[PDB]
Amino acid sequence: DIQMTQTTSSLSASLGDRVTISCSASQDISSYLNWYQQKPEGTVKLLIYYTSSLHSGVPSRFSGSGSGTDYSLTISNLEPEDIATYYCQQYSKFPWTFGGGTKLEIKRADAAPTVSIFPPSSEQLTSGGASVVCFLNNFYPKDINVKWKIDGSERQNGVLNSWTDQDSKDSTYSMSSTLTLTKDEYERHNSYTCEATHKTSTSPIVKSFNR
Amino acid sequence: PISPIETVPVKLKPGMDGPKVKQWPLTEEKIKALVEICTEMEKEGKISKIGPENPYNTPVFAIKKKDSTKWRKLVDFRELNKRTQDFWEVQLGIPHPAGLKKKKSVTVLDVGDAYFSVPLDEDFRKYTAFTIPSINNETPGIRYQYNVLPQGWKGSPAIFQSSMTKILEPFKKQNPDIVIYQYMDDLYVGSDLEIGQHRTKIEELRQHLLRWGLTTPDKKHQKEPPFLWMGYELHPDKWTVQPIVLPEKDSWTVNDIQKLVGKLNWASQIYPGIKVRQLSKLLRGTKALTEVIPLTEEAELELAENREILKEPVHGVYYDPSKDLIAEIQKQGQGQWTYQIYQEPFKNLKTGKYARMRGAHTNDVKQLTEAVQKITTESIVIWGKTPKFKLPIQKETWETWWTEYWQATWIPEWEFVNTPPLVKLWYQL
Amino acid sequence: QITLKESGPGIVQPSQPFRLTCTFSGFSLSTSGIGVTWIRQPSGKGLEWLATIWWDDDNRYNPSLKSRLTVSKDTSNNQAFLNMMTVETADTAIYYCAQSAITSVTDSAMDHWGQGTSVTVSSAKTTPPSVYPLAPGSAAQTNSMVTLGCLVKGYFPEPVTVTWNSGSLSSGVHTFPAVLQSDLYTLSSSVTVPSSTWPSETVTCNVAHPASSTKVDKKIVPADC
Amino acid sequence: PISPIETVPVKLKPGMDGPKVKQWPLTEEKIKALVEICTEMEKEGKISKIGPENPYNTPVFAIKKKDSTKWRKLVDFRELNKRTQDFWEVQLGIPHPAGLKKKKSVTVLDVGDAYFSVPLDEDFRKYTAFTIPSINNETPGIRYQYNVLPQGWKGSPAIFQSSMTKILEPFKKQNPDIVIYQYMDDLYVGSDLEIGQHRTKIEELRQHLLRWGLTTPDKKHQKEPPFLWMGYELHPDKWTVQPIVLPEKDSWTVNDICKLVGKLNWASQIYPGIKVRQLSKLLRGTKALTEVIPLTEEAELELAENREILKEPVHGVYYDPSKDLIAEIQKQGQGQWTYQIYQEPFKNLKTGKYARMRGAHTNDVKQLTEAVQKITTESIVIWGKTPKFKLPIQKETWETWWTEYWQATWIPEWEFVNTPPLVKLWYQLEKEPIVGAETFYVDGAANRETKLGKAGYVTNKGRQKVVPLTNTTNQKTELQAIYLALQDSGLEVNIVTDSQYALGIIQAQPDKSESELVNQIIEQLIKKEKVYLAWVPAHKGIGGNEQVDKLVSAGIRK
DNA sequence: CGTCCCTGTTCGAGCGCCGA
DNA sequence: TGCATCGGCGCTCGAACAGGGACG
Ligand SMILES: OC[C@H]1O[C@H](O)[C@H](O)[C@@H](O)[C@@H]1O
Ligand SMILES: [Mg+2]
Repeated sequence: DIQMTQTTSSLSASLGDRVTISCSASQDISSYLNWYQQKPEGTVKLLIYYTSSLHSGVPSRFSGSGSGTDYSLTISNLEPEDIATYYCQQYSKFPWTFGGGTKLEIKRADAAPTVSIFPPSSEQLTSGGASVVCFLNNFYPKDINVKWKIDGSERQNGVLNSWTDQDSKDSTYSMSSTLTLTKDEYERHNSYTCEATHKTSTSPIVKSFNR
Repeated sequence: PISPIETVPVKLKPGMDGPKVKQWPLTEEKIKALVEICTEMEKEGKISKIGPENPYNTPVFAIKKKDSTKWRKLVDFRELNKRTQDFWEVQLGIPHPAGLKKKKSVTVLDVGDAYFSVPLDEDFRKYTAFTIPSINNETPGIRYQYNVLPQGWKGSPAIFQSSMTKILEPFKKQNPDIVIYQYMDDLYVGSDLEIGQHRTKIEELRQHLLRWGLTTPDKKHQKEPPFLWMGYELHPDKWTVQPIVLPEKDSWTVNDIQKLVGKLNWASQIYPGIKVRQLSKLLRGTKALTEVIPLTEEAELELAENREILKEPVHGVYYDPSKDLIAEIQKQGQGQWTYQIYQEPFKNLKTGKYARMRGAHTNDVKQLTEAVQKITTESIVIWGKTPKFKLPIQKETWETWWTEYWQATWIPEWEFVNTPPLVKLWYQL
Repeated sequence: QITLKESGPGIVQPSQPFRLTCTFSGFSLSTSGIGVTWIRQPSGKGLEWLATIWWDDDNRYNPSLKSRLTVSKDTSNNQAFLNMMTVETADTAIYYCAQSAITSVTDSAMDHWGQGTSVTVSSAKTTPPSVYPLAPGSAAQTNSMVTLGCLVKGYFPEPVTVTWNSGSLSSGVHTFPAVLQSDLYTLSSSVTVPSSTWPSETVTCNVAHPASSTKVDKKIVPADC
Repeated sequence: PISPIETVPVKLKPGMDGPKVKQWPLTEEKIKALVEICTEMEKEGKISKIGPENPYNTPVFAIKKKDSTKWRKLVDFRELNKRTQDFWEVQLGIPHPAGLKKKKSVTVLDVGDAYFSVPLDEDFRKYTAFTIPSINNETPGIRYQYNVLPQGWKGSPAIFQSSMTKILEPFKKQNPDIVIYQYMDDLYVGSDLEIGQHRTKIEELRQHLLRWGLTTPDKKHQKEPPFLWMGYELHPDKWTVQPIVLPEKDSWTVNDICKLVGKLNWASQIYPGIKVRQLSKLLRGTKALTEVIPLTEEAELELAENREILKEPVHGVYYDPSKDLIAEIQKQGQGQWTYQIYQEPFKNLKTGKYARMRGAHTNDVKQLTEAVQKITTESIVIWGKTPKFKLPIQKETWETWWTEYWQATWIPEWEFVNTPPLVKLWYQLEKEPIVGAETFYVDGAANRETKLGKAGYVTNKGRQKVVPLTNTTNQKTELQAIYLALQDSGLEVNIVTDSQYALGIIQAQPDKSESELVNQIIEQLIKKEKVYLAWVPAHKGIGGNEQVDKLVSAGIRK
């Protein structure tokens, strides 16, 4: 029940860089904290045991630093593997507890989302339903925001979203968003607008259609 | 009644009587535990109530073992042991394993219980009497004495030895590589197995003993840190000597040369050819202390040489098993403590430095008692004998707290000394 | 040479129990200090300690869950188990087991991990996906890049395999992670091919659902009106 | 009746036989007197007529109480006592009101005819044979022997005590929530029962004792606070030491002093701070008992201060287990130390004082330690728990002391209490040879066959000095040399000896001593600003040592 | 090397106080 | 014409003891 906190959760950097992640305790855990690495795949490995001891086979560029309430993991100089999610576990007292994890990412020039909106397939409509898909592709950074609007009127009922993980090769993101209405509620309007607000254009990128 | 076995007769060293040592105060906590352990030892008939007619006494106290959390009665039988030294040492002395010092791991099992199953020579019983004190002296003392071999009496392991050898025949023949040594209420078990396999063979011994009557304490293994239980095993290899070392100053003022002379002088009694003439010459006239005397090339020749004599253990030091063992401790400060064990003066058999348990709490008393236990353990392992301690403390100060930190089944002999830091014959920088 | 492998039912009726098995080699649950730990990681969330079974059955349970948890072992077979009574949807997560070991007076870490087991709590019944194409409408294609899509809606359980043109297309593809909708899964994939390619050259989306032993194709014909 | 407890076996010391001591003659009046007394005793089972074959005798005479005019039988057991085996005394300390707990209901009882109710070992009886002479030269006297515990015999206390313990034993197993303070033949009983339920238990007890020969006369305090027990008066919430009046006599013989100091000490237990270090020094010096001694005013001051306190009425309270123990030490006139043990601020439990001085040369840090050690043990004894201390020494002073002393030391949990005369180390030897001060190479010597010798320094600046001494010894002199160097020196100096004896005394940071020479050396030390001593193995030739050596061995060496 | 000599430590004696 | 005995405490004094040295 010693709550563990890693404040910085999402962090972008670059190969070569030296990074440091924070792990603070709710109470002096006397250096009984360990560091775990979890690749994007999900396999989980042990980096450091006991505040700063290097688990065997772990690259000599990892360092544990810390004491009392505050502890820091320090990746010497980034390699492409290192870009992963990091965890700190405390073992001073059971129940054992982990930080919230800090996802280490890859810095890339900014990029606007390539918006595209799609009418409700013919087949979907034949069955009695209507989903309006809108892709927000390869944009940077992650922080993006969507907004549906029907005949100008903004709608939030039926909107399901899905964000991807930083793409491995081009370091960007993507986002699907689907407004699900009934076949008639769809056929009871004309305007469907997808609005993407991204830290690139002070103006929302919009795309729409009329049944 | 416990064993149809005939009791072996024991007689105090001629001309000496039994112990008439008074019972010291006890904290409620210990009394309560002492009362409980005694009431039940009484039921099972191991001890017996007795009154003033028995003119002997030995003191009692109990220690709550960090080992197993369970209290342990402790009767300070040092007087009695001294008064019956022909019996357990000369006559029925238990041989020592040279090889025990050589194992990589050695565990200690408290096998006192084995004793409660052997009758104690009927006549000899009056000598094991003890008294239980009462908070605020609400009632007189409650006295008792033993019928079975008492724990902590050097006679027991001596007597119970035939039974012990028997009990171990099995386990020892199916492990011709493990070493077992009995020293009073303990069993020193040492192996060269990987620790995990060692830790296992121990449980296996614990089993064999059980399948034979002998119960041995359940040691705790907490899951929260510090995993203190990791120390249970002793490792007679990280056991190294601490030779004396001559400093290395950039420039040597008068002061330094002086000090380097006293020490190099002291050491001359231990080591053979420590010569100091050449080096004292540098301090030939009434000079001021702070004067940076430049080291002679004639002198330097030997400073950096004597030190070569100071890198090898006192040569010609034999361990006579027929003699006693004395140990001195010097409070080097910074939780530091050094110690020498010898039989004759200046012919040390071992020198070392007990570092400092992180649980020292800036309590010298606590650390000294811990150092005394450590050195005692080393002594038993290495020569199978307890040293007499020349303790760097004030008798009346040590007597007020040592039990609070004691965690052993035995108690070594000790005296008090007040010798200032003459020369750091034994220290560094 | 130390390995661990979680096994379980992957999908569990709510209120019902499940039993996970960790099979390991390379060490023994008999060697003092060793123990096996069960960790959990809800979909998208972080690591959660569940319980640790020690070489001396001096087990430890996470307070929040000690009530429905039971750890156990079969030392002779190098297996450790985790029982979980009355599971709820919130129990849907990946469960790892890890060799945990106390080595010194200070060192105690989870040295090696398993890949996990996905336990999903859902009363849902296996349903094959309904596939709908996605072709732009009013904004007819221009001499640039066009982006076609595919919608795999209301299936169960996971996963579904989405590829474009039977594996031919793989550069401008994005298959987004699924989501829950009425206890069913819904996801989409997007492909971005140069306009000179579509519709002049058919672009079909292939959706495979192992669970229902189904495979379906959807040709992305341009929206007529 | 006589108790039915099994008797405790008594032997004579190894190799010794019983007392065969002659009976002096007695007045016809004294004789018939004893004859009454003994017939009553014989009739009561206490004694029995013995046979001719019994060769022993211990004197018996009678004397009367001037107030009653009634005679009493006094038997002189000195020789039996000398021949009676040793016992292991079981009365281990006297109980104290301070350790008592407050109890709902309380009763105190006293047993009647204590000793005379416990059977004496059947086999040891013949030794207690005594004779009450015939009115004349006529017939052999009347021979008797004891069948119970004789008054004034070596074993009666230990044996009655054990006996009483066995008797209470069962009653206590069946009533584990009724405290019974068993002191010889006095029983303090208390419980948290309702006056009724309680009395129904106190009855039950007296009955049990009766069943055992122990009579509980109507000399029992029932619902009667003040409870007169062990010399105190016990009230429901406070207890008092029965009034203590000291002989305020005209002149003063040594013996009078003892009767005063002892009485005062008895008072030190409740009367806050009592100094006695003062008038106590009077006894000092080989004085014969009746010899009068001039009551020094230094001593007069004490008595004055003291009496003043004894005038003021005080009290103490009972112990409440939950609220831990607090012991606060006060520094008094040099040597002395007072303390109060309490749990709730101005409500003392007990007050005492520590005044012994271990060692010739010592110092207030030590004495404070020695004080804290005593208080600890005394607490363990009354409450079985160690107390929390409030000491007049700053954590800082302590930090330095214990950290630098070569002897190991400690103090249980405490805190500084600002309230002088605070304790502090007065001076401090330097750690390094100070530059900007000479280096007096001291030394000294003497001749065992003459009692005299020289002793002085030889600084680096070609300087000398060599005061001659008579009635000294190497130790005295080498300690003397170091004295000079401390006067003939600035507020910064380096001294250098060949003697551990001297060096040792100094390092201890002494701040008081038995010998002036050292009090004067301490004086010189608290007066400098940078003293620093180094040691050198005398007789080796080291630097300015040969110098002072020959200079002092002048007419003793070569 | 075997004595002696000089301290400083400890502990019991001999008084007193207090208890039963 | 004992006022004992046993226990705890205080105070002092004076054996007995245990190093460091010093003479022979
Ligand atoms: O065996 C050496 C080390 O092995 C592993 O790295 C463990 O995590 C560590 O606790 C142990 O001390
Ligand atoms: Mg000299």
